[PDB]
Amino acid sequence: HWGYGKHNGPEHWHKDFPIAKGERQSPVDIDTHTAKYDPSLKPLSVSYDQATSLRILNNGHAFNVEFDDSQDKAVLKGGPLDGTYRLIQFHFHWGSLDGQGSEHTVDKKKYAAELHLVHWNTKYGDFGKAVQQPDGLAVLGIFLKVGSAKPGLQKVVDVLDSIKTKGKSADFTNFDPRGLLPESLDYWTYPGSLTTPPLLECVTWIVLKEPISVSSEQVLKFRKLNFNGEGEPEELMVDNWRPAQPLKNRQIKASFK
Ligand SMILES: Cc1c(F)c(F)c(S(N)(=O)=O)c(F)c1F
Ligand SMILES: Cc1c(F)c(F)c(S(N)(=O)=O)c(F)c1F
Ligand SMILES: OC[C@H]1O[C@@H](O)[C@H](O)[C@@H](O)[C@@H]1O
Ligand SMILES: OC[C@H]1O[C@H](O)[C@H](O)[C@@H](O)[C@@H]1O
Ligand SMILES: [Zn+2]
Repeated sequence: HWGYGKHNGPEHWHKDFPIAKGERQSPVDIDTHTAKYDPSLKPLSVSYDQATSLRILNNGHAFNVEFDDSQDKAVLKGGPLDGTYRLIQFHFHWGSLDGQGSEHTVDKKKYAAELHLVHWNTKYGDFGKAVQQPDGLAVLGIFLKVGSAKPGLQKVVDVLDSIKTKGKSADFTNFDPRGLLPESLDYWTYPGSLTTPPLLECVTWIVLKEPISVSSEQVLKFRKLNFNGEGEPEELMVDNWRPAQPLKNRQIKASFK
């Protein structure tokens, strides 16, 4: 199966997922000087007050915190979005060292990690139908830099020892994803894709400008996870990021003047 190593990583994915070389791939470098303020963007609304987290899963690529998306409990609206997008899961991408790990870059600068809150457009009824649509998904991306600890991340950090290997899961109820946001909702937006196989071109990306700060100890615990299953030789789960892809016929728009 696909992964992030030399023999199954991003440079190999196109052989089984030809859209990897498509017209709308993610991530991209965000050139902050070329990005243009867009007055047509509406105010962004992140409404997570009623979110219901359920479970945390090591899927052999990253870990996903899953939400009850059987109703509009936690939604993203506004900004570039037409309609309501329901939160289904979040996960991260991170590096083996603090100088890399993010998928998007900002004027080519790589952050230590990147958080993705994944939402699907409710007009399509289920995530599976949504990923057959050009506007099926919205991913809210948040950069992580290493500095002071992020208190709202610590519950995630502390459960990782129980999901060390691929296929392990644990209860993860009553987690509030609002604690993972920065203060400002200033953002850049562009049309793109999943950054993992199957690389489907369904995503409106909304990437926040303000990083969150996490401590070195927090990110070091991400790096103790394993790509491998239980019993198998240890392969540390690090560098699970795809590099920036060609911008092609796209423009990045900014929410801020
Ligand atoms: C043995 C092997 C590969 F060489 C490979 F390139 C990929 S791919 N294109 O998905 O990255 C695989 F899934 C795989 F199992
Ligand atoms: C199922 C799934 C992923 F595994 C994933 F990694 C992403 S990503 N990195 O583009 O945020 C998604 F949007 C997504 F829907
Ligand atoms: O033709 C002018 C238009 O060009 C487009 O590429 C830009 O996105 C618009 O902001 C601009 O008004
Ligand atoms: O909120 C996520 C999780 O945080 C801590 O692990 C709590 O002990 C647990 O009860 C909860 O599910
Ligand atoms: Zn992701």
